[PDB]
Amino acid sequence: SCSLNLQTEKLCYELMPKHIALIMDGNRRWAKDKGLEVYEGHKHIIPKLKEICDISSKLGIQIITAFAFSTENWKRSKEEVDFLLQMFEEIYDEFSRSGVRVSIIGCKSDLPMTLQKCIALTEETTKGNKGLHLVIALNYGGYYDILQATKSIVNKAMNGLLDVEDINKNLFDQELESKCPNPDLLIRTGGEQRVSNFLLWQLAYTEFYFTNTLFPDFGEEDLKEAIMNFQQRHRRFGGH
Amino acid sequence: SCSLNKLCYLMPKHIALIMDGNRRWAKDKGLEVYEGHKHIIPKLKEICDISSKLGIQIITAFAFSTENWKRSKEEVDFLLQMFEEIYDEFSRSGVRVSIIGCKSDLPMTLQKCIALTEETTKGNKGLHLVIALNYGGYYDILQATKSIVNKAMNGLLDVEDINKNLFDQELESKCPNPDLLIRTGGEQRVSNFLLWQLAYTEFYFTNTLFPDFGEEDLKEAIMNFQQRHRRFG
Ligand SMILES: C=C(C)CCOP(=O)(O)OP(=O)(O)O
Ligand SMILES: C=C(C)CCOP(=O)(O)OP(=O)(O)O
Ligand SMILES: CC(C)=CCSP(=O)(O)OP(=O)(O)O
Ligand SMILES: CC(C)=CCSP(=O)(O)OP(=O)(O)O
Ligand SMILES: [Mg+2]
Ligand SMILES: [Mg+2]
Repeated sequence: SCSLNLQTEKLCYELMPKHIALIMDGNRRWAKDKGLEVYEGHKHIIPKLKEICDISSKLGIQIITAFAFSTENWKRSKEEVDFLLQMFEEIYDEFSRSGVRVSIIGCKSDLPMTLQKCIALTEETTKGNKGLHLVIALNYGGYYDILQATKSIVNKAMNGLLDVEDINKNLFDQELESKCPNPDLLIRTGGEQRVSNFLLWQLAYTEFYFTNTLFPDFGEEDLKEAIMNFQQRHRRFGGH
Repeated sequence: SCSLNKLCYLMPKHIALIMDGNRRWAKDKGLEVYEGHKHIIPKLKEICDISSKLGIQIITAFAFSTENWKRSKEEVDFLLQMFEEIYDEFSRSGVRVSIIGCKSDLPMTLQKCIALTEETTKGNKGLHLVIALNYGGYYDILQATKSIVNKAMNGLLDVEDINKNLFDQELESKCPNPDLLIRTGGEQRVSNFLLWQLAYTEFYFTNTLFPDFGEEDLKEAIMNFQQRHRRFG
């Protein structure tokens, strides 16, 4: 039995985006066009990311969720997967002495135990920082987030900790790994115009911004153009 | 315990459609806002006839979201009343028509027009038109979860059986998912439409207001889609 008409206003959104989501596309192409190995360009993810957080933090942006590794690029090249997972360990060097709090969402339990330790250390070292919250989606996906939230709700219902009539938008928010407040703005570099199983639940009323700029070329100027674009946009949330 | 590493998804088989821009179309032409909404169903029928000729098999169209209840009483009543016209426009066409959404919130009269429209068209072999009325992506994922929870409490599945396939079969919009999404009206957002189903869908946004969306705008969108597929495939 369903009822949705007189139900409440329950939306985790909104001149400055509080939360920006980011899909970092274009790295392999950027190596080719300049000439370097495709190893490179992937080298620029972490420095660019630190740079983006610096600019963003200065502007008043409070959260950034960055899409590093989906559940689908486990089937990219055998050599390229082993490279990227080991390179992300250098998160520790770049962020551990910053004002940046750092969390990782995804199925951590399937990664190299080395990487599991680096993530736990990076999370604990930065947990007290008062600055901008940087969430890194690693071995994450939209289907994944919704399914694990569902198993967790099913398990509670089987142990009498809730019933079917408790299952609503707030309950589901509390079980998902990416929580309120949801992204006001999604930025995808690299020219593709889709979400590719990143967030799904969370994007319900996000403003989308797509650019052809490859990610290593995405500098302060490009980021300000994205934020000005967003500020020109009229958000109605289904109303008038 | 999680473990990670689709019998869904050049001519798109399933198109998803967000029919936005009706009030601004009216107001620009000096017309009352309700003149805009009177073009929704006729335009949608016209788009079904064009799509059927192109080989498209499914269209899922956003007619009323769970958030549109926030407009004025006058605007809501006109729309729920106007959607009874679905019976007139489609009962004697070649389109097969289904409605997704929480029907029990609607006026009992509209519930009857809907049930009659589904009944009279159920045998049509042509294009399948799915109309999302009082629908939302939040709603659809929540109702799929409650259904999964009740199966568990009746001993029909374990938590370790919960996966992408089981979840798809509980949702109101099922596989195959939309290949292409077309949103008229100029805005770049999905507005709580088919959240789970759009994971790999191509997003096509256009400034053309819905009452102006014609055959050539539709052919341009499909041509964009075919270009994207050569690029990222
Ligand atoms: C599987 C393919 C085609 C390459 C993956 O590239 P991304 O990680 O950028 O994701 P999509 O291009 O598929 O959206
Ligand atoms: C029935 C439809 C097409 C809902 C989306 O249109 P809206 O006008 O409600 O979307 P927003 O601009 O408010 O996000
Ligand atoms: C998804 C990740 C890790 C990076 C996105 S950039 P890429 O490596 O997929 O490079 P291209 O899109 O092929 O140019
Ligand atoms: C189809 C419905 C009910 C809404 C989408 S069109 P609209 O009423 O939102 O018109 P505007 O976006 O206000 O121009
Ligand atoms: Mg890519
Ligand atoms: Mg609108």
